[PDB]
Amino acid sequence: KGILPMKESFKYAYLVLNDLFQEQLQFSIIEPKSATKEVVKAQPLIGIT
Amino acid sequence: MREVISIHVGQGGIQVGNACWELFCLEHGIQPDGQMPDAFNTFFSETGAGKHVPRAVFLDLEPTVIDEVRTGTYRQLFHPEQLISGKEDAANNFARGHYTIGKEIVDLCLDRIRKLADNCTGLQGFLVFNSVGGGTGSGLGSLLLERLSVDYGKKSKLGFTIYPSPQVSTAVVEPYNSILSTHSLLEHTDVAVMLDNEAIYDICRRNLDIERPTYTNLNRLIAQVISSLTASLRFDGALNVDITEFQTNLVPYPRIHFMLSSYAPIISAEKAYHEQLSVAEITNSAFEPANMMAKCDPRHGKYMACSMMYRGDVVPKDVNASIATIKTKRTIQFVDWCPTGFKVGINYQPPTVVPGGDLAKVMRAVCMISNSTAIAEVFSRLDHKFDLMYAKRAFVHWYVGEGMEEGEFSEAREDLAALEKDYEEVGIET
Ligand SMILES: Nc1nc2c(ncn2[C@@H]2O[C@H](COP(=O)(O)OP(=O)(O)OP(=O)(O)O)[C@@H](O)[C@H]2O)c(=O)[nH]1
Ligand SMILES: [Mg+2]
Repeated sequence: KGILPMKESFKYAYLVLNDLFQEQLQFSIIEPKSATKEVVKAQPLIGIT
Repeated sequence: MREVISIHVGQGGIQVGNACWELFCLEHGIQPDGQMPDAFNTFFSETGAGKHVPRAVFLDLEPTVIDEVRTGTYRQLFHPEQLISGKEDAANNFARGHYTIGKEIVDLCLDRIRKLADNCTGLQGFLVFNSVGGGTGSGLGSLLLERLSVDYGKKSKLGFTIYPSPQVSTAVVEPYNSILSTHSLLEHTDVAVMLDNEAIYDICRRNLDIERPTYTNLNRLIAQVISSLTASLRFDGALNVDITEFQTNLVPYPRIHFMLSSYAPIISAEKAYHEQLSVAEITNSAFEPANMMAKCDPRHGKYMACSMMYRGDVVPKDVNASIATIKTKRTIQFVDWCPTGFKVGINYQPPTVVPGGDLAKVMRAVCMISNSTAIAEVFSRLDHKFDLMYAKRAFVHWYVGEGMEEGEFSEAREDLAALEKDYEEVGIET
């Protein structure tokens, strides 16, 4: 969302650190964020008779 | 000069007709041979010298029950050629008894009905009994009602149908023909009374203390209810009620005529006399939800009108003093547009006891016929059961191959939806 008031230099340093931790330790220092996607699915009009 | 004709179709109908016809013969002093060793005229007819002939006709396509009737102790009572019997059973198929084999038998039944009606001079109306969850019963009942509605017109017909229990069932296909028969009698019968077996089983278990009941015990209670309903036509009473005085008091609208009954007291001789059986306590017991003769909860809906019959030595002031108490209670609420909803009848003749039966002899009894908004639950659950199998068109081939069209199932569903919407529309306050 661009809400973190961070200098770009620190943003790149943090990403490089995260990639290093993900390769070496299989862990991310970045917290996962949820992305909600509206999907349109088909449902049959089963008549509630 | 007042008469009524009772129609019995199907195995359940014949087995409850036997139950009511021991009781009437016992109540009027007529021996099983038909010979006495002016109130009989409502149900019977005089032959000139000696025996009496019931104003009843027995119908069935399957001959076993009629053959059992024609060899029992009551072989001499019924006229030999009013026990119409077929050869082939409908086998729980509604389309069979409405389109295939019932049509060839219905003409003889209508001829018998005409021959019985020409004898009566003051015909009050017809009674009909049929277990709904069967082929021949539902189909022939529908066809007979449809023929009578046009042959006679405005004559009143009363239907004591036995709907299937909520969960207990004997067949697997009874929702289909139950729904179709409800469709047929919705626009053709003036009164329909609910009679499912599970509620009466619970009544017997709790009050009569019988742990292994059979169908005869159920049919005796139904016979007692019928006798209580029709007592006012053949016995002197301080406040009489006629059959024609019902649609003016219990039926607010032409579509709504399904109501559920109750009876009180129900007690055995082993502990009946230890308590006084006052009118107040019996009229309280009659309104108990657990004593409904159909497995429906009246606490889930409003009341529309209550017609309730007394018989014995009851005094009107005691009846009024008990109606006031019921109006007082907060757990029983009537619909807004009905300030008074009680119709009261008082008769002097106490209920008669059948030897070897369950009920004891008492001096006071009460029978209520109550129309309530809560009845929609049975329609909803039957509809839900119907939809489950009609979604996959199961068992439909047994009906399409007997002459019925494919679309005939849908319109019964639409009429039930209309009835359920109507019951909801009526019960809302203004
Ligand atoms: N209360 C009561 N119900 C009964 C009695 N006998 C049968 N039934 C009900 O009737 C339903 C089936 O219809 P039946 O009357 O047995 O048979 P039918 O009406 O002659 O129809 P067919 O099967 O074609 O012969 C069952 O689900 C039972 O619940 C009875 O003696 N008393
Ligand atoms: Mg049968």
